[PDB]
Amino acid sequence: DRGVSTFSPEGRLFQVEYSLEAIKLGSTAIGIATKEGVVLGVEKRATSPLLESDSIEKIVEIDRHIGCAMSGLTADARSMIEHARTAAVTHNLYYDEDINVESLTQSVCDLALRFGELMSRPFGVALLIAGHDADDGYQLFHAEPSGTFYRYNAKAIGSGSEGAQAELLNEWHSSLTLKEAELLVLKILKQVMEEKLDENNAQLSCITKQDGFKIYDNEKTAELIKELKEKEAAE
Amino acid sequence: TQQPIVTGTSVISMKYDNGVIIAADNLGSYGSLLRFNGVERLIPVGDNTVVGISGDISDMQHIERLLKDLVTENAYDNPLADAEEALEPSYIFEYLATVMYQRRSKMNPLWNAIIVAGVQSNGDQFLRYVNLLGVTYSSPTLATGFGAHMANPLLRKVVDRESDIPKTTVQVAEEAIVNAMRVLYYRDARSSRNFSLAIIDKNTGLTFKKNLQVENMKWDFAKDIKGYGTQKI
Amino acid sequence: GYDRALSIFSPDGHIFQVEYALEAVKRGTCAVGVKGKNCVVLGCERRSTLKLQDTRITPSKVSKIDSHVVLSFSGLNADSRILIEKARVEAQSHRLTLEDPVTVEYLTRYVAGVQQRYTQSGGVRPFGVSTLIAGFDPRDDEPKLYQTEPSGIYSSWSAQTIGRNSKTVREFLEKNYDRKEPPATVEECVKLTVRSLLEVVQTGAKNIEITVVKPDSDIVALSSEEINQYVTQIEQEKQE
Amino acid sequence: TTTLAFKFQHGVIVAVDSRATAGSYISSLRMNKVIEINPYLLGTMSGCAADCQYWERLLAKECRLYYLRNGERISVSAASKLLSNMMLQYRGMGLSMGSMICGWDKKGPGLYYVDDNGTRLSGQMFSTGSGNTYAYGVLDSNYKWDLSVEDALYLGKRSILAAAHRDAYSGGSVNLYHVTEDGWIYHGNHDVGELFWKVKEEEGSFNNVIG
Amino acid sequence: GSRRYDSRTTIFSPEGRLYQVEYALESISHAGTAIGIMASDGIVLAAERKVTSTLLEQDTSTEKLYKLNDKIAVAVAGLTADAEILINTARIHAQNYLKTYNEDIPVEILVRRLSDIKQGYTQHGGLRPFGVSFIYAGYDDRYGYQLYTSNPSGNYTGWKAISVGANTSAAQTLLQMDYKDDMKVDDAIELALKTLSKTTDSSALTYDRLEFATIRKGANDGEVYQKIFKPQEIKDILVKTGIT
Amino acid sequence: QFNPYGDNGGTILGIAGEDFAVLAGDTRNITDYSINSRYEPKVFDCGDNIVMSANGFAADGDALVKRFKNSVKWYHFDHNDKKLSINSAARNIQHLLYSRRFFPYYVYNIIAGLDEDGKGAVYSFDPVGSYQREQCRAGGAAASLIMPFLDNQVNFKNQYEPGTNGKVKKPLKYLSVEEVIKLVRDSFTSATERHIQVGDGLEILIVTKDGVRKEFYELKRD
Amino acid sequence: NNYDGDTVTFSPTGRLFQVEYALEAIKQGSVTVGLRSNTHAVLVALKRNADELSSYQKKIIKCDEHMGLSLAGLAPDARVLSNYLRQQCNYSSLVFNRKLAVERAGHLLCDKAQKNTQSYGGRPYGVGLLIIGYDKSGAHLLEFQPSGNVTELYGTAIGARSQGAKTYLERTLDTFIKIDGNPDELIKAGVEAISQSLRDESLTVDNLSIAIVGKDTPFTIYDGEAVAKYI
Amino acid sequence: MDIILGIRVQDSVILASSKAVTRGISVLKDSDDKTRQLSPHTLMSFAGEAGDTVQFAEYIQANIQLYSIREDYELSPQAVSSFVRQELAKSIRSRRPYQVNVLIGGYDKKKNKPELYQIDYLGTKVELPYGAHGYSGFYTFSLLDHHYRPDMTTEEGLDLLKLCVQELEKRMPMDFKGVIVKIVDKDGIRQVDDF
Ligand SMILES: *[C@@](C)(CO)[C@](*)(O)[C@H](Cc1ccccc1)NC(=O)[C@H](Cc1ccc(OC)cc1)NC(=O)[C@H](C)NC(=O)C1=CC2=CCC=CC2=C1C
Ligand SMILES: [Mg+2]
Repeated sequence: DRGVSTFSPEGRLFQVEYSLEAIKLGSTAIGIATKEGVVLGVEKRATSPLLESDSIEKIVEIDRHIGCAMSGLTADARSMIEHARTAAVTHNLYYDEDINVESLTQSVCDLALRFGELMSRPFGVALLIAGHDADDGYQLFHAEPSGTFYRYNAKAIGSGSEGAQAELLNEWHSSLTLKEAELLVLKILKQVMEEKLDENNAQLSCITKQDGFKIYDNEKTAELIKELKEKEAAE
Repeated sequence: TQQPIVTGTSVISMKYDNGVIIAADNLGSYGSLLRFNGVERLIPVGDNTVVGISGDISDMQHIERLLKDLVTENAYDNPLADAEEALEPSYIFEYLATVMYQRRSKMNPLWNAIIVAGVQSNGDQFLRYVNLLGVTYSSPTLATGFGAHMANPLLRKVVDRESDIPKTTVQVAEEAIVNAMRVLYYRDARSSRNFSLAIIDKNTGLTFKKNLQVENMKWDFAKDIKGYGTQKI
Repeated sequence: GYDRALSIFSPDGHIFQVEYALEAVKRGTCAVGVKGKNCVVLGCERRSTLKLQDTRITPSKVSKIDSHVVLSFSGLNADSRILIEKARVEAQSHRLTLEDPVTVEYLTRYVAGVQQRYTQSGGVRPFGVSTLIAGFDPRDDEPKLYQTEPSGIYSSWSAQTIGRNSKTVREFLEKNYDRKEPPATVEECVKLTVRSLLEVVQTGAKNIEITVVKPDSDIVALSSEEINQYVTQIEQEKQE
Repeated sequence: TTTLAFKFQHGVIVAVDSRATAGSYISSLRMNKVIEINPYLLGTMSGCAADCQYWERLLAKECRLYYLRNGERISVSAASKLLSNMMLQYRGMGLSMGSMICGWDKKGPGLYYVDDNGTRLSGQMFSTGSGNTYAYGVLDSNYKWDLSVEDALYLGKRSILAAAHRDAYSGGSVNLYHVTEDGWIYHGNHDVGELFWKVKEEEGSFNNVIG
Repeated sequence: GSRRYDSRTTIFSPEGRLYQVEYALESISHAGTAIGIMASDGIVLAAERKVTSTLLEQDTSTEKLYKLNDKIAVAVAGLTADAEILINTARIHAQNYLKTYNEDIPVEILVRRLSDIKQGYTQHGGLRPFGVSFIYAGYDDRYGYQLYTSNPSGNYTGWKAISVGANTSAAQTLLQMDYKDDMKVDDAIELALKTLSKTTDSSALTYDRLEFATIRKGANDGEVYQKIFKPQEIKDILVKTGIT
Repeated sequence: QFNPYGDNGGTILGIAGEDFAVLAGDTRNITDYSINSRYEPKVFDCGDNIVMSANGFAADGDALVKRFKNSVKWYHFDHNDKKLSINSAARNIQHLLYSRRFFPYYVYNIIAGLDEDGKGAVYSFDPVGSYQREQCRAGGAAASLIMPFLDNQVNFKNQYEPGTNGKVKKPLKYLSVEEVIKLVRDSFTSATERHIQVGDGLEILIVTKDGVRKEFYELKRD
Repeated sequence: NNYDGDTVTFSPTGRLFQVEYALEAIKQGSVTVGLRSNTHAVLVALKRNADELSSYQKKIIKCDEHMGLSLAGLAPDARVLSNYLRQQCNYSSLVFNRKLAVERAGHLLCDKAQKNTQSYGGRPYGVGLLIIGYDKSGAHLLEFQPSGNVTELYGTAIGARSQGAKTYLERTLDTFIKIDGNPDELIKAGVEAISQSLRDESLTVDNLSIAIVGKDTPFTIYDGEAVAKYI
Repeated sequence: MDIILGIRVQDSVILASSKAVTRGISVLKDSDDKTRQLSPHTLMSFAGEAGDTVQFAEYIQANIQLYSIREDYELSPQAVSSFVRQELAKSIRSRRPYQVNVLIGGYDKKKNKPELYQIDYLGTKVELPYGAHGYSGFYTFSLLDHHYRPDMTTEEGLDLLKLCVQELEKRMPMDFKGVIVKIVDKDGIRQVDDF
């Protein structure tokens, strides 16, 4: 056939490029970074009404100061999360401190290119890693299966990404509040989702310095959806 | 873990104003038997370093080969091997010190005590000790085995501290080393009359003296000594 | 060792070997899982192409992983034994290191992790098996029902079916199963499970297996006659 | 050392001394022999200080990972067992550790004794170290389930004092802890020199000593 | 490199089948028919040797029926060489169980072990599967008399009566017709031979073209005897049942 | 039989001030009754405003310092030039020591610097990695000579206020850098008098927010 | 064509296509410039962003106090290679108490990249590196290609549109080599060199990345408002 | 640990095991249960070096429970005792052997018979009507030799066991803090809460 670590004539790794196509098929995940915190939101996308939607866990805690959202082949993410959690806690063991968000992200990305003929293929999932540390403050990273990671003020991944990213281009500014960011994620999720957005098929979360990483209740999100509807009807 | 078989005794050394001196006798002992009388225990590395070794001779010969190989390896893909990127005394020492400590950590030591004497690029004097345990130290004077007990006291009368080094000439330093070697011949039962001496100067370079002998020895007073107390005849 | 990467991405972003493993599941006999208010029922199809079978000794479709958790499947039979064995070992290993039995969610997560590992490991092919894992957590009266699949994704279900003609029985369950009021009793839960299989099975004789799991390690398999009574009552109400 | 811990109606008391010795030389006057694994978990230290610190700080890593994986606090029973299994890997290698894993979980308050041999014991009351015999004397005669938080804190404090006095390898100060269902609560560092004289006068005990 | 020449023996087809398993089954369909029939008082194993010669030494020959232990035997259909590899492994597993628990291995446990080995060759290793299908005839004190079959897929099932190898479709129909639950060994012997006599590709069924075995409680009091039939004994049972 | 360990003597001393910290040690290196060197540095500036000294078996001490210095280097590489705090360094050293739980670094280790609030800090280790933050600590050959003196003259132990007769303690007033250096010099001068492995010289490293400063003082050479 | 499936296959004209394809990844990468005098050595790198919300990917990596590099191509491969250099620089210090020569560092990178071009299963590195440093023989600049070829130069540039900066340096050769004891003027020449490779976009405050090493100057990186001086 | 006794009567097996656990010179616990249920009708008591005892017992327990689930069937006491013996015989030539002595009491539901097996740390197995480990047999076997009948009731077996414990309490130098008694019969395993 052909090697798994083969370069294309354009200078790209075939397998890495193909894994990016799998991520485009995944459910939407959005992250917005502000000076009051970072918000993470996802589309749950249940395949059937009999599937209990609260069991869909696409937002995940890595540490008290680091959260993570996923998009693509979500089964691949479990070992990445396991490594991330281990790295975060192991550093706390060795250095008696919280680990930097960038350093955590870098540790996750070091797994990415460990494939060949190590694992047999790259990961088929992208991660939005959001967190806070004392040195660089509130941060949002986009971790790909290429091993590359970019920091973002705001970022969308998944099937509705380029449409959402264009929207985030216009809406984001450096003075956004946390409440404003929450509504903004809900707004853009509602825009790119197939089914009608509600508290059961979408999920919010945030990371603040005070309270740390929190996944929002369905009752809490429902109120933010109702607040969104009214403010859009206001003009 | 082993025991030393064929052994070499004291190696002594000191700093002076423009460089360093090092010396060691030419004997290879087999316990109390003075088996081998033509053993060179000072080994030059380039024209700026001399490594003096005491202890097990088979391990000495091993180290001698590591050094010979080190020079070979440094020349590889190195246009400045006889100039800027030549081996320094500090490089050679740290290498040996690394090996000695690793070997003791595997419980299979090189049963030696080594003194690396040389002059650096910037003209600074280098003199440092290392042994089978990987223990390292530096001082204006350094000596191994018996030399530590007998030679250091004599050499420290010349250079007692760092500020005495510029005041010490090469003639004075050599004189002190040669006297120390005579004292060791009087008092060390595993020493020999024949020895080698090396001077590494920042101006005149490396001078390697072989086939030296202890001379001007005092024995005449022995004729008057009779018995062990009460005997007169 | 044999290191060849068998599960790989294709230009369109698909892992064909994982998708072809789902086709093996589609070929497998139908399995269904329904959870009531205080129980979970696991139904399983037995294809009647094989008669002269010895039903005493033939491997049953539902397998106990521990005293409080069961596992049924659809797909390659030989593959399912490997997952079941690994699951059973992990169940005893968890009891041994943590002093509590596994939660149904944990056991599912482990089995799904095994399936995932076989999609990005060299020299191996994915498991041609999807599973339904059901039971009750220790000292808990809330029913648990989970599904896994070759890719390694897993999720919880109020009711779910897998295997051949699972599209049809899922259609039935989606219109018949009310979340606000689930099957209150064991009878209602079994009746709904048999009804759902009768949409696909053919004859209601030895083709339907039912296994009821209640809280506190109360697991029993219904017999032919007991199931046959459900089959009789359903069709007599249907003649109207 | 002397350490103790006991369950009672209002949770569990944990009291330790603070002395560290290197032979007959008192190397440390004030050493922390309690580890704060999590808000609801404590660990005592007796034996080799290095072994106690390393392995219990490593247990806290494993307990934290448990919370991340399961979204739920580890039980005292499970925590104690992880630690005993660590000791079992270095079976006969020369580790010296004697600890009590104290906490509150879903079964209520929990207390487990764990040592370098791999021994893991559940119980209401334990005491470890060179002065454990002196502490057990006070504990056994005065312990009740019906103790008040104030009286229980004193009992553990007084029990360490008894040992600090008689045992030459116990002393320095007393560190107190009280574990509730809202977590552990530190009840201060108490110098034995000052505490001894105070208790002597107020209680009337230690009559044989002059002051 | 070496990838160029790799057949990839452990992959799915687009339809979700294992290529090599399916082709191995095709191989087995050309092998001599083997039949197993379970009765209330014993089990019968009958099998047809493939186009033999007059110069073949039959009395010292064994290609179909093999002994795993005193309680369990197997009939083979496929590559004999492949079967012997597996048979020797099974014999060892039985002895390991006996050494460990001091009890004879239950039939199903032995069957599952062999079937798990076959399964392994279909999922990992990159090697071709074993081109063998077994009929297991055995007894233990839990389930009594038992018949099982396993194939290259590693899947196994229990049976009252079953055939493997050539013409199983025809053979299974004939067995399904004449088999009854209250049947006895002597009757099952007759059924097995009659079925082979009708499904055989040969002109006539003779003693030299057959291997035969029974597992009976027809052993003095509560115990089980294995009988591998000799050439002369197969010749006698053929006359008794009225085939020759 | 081969003995992989040795004793190079020496003695070290760390004292934590209110906004500073000192780590002192003699410069004498010995084996048995011989002097190897009268000036062999033992206290090192390890970077990030941290000073360190591993006293006991010099070969193991030099290796540990070398490895920690290396650990600081890789901490910068791996974590975007972040400053290694004194508490983080301490925990890192614990793990370096425990790597050899079954073939220990035969050294008593002390480090000194400033905590993240700018206050003075001293951390003390045993050979197998037990550590703890302290205000005052002497280590090595003459540790038992010096510590009691520091209990008395730094923490005012057994000292009470005149007139009250044991009722009121001496209040714990803070010490200046000039006052600390006096106590350090007297500690080593006293140790030199009664311990044969202590002498020749005294090198003190002082740590403040401004950086790391050195001071050297002669000791008796007998 | 038929001979580009793996790195273990020569074409009929003696070419290694997988290596050539890895070389192509460098050309797609953002431009970076290297140049030196007798006292100092400078790296200048144009950083690239994903979009306006994203950060600008870092291009320069520190290897030791006296050595570092800039990258162009697959960033993860640069991390692997720079990590290797860090270890080799570090092995030289710990064992020999010797700062690793820049020339020897190049020889080590060459040999590491080569092994990936001759063996089955692996792949070539997909990144180009510009290594600067100051050792016992003064200032140095190296160019690394993942074919294995390492070249010591006075100045150079790699990445997209790198030919413009390379021509400029070829003209300015006699001028910038003489810039001794003046770090700011040497950086100016580097900033003016990389400017010859720009189209549409210009050098902004979070776009530009500069690094320097010299006689009494440790390897330091300048980003953010620290490079506003040179815009 | 110290004392573990066992007696097989007409229709059951009775195991008695001491409650004490000692570290150094102090008795840490006086209510320790030195036993594990391997299966519903099989019980194993144990005594030996600290730590090893429980690990080994729990390791055996896990293996038998795994077998039970896999086959949906309870192994005979004889089969279990043979498995345990093999693990110990395997262990004795290991780098670091497990220093554990056991008694296995079980009721064979097939044969409808109680069975008692005694196995020491070397892997020395013997089926007995009554057994013990360590020094316990030195004091008790004389009484059992005298009073034991195979047709004894469970109540008679407990009375004879009380007599054995009374003799141990009189002539043993060590205080073992009484015993926990458990009965194994057709109906399963139960503990005698008053003894
Ligand atoms: C009580 C004081 C009994 O002596 C009590 O057990 C304390 C407990 C404790 C717990 C947590 C922190 C501090 C103290 N035990 C000690 O202080 C302990 C007693 C002990 C000493 C030595 C060993 O063997 C190593 C076991 C127990 N003391 C120490 O751990 C002291 C700090 N260790 C050493 O002095 C020591 C010297 C030494 C030389 C070479 C290798 C290791 C060495 C150690 C640990
Ligand atoms: Mg002195």
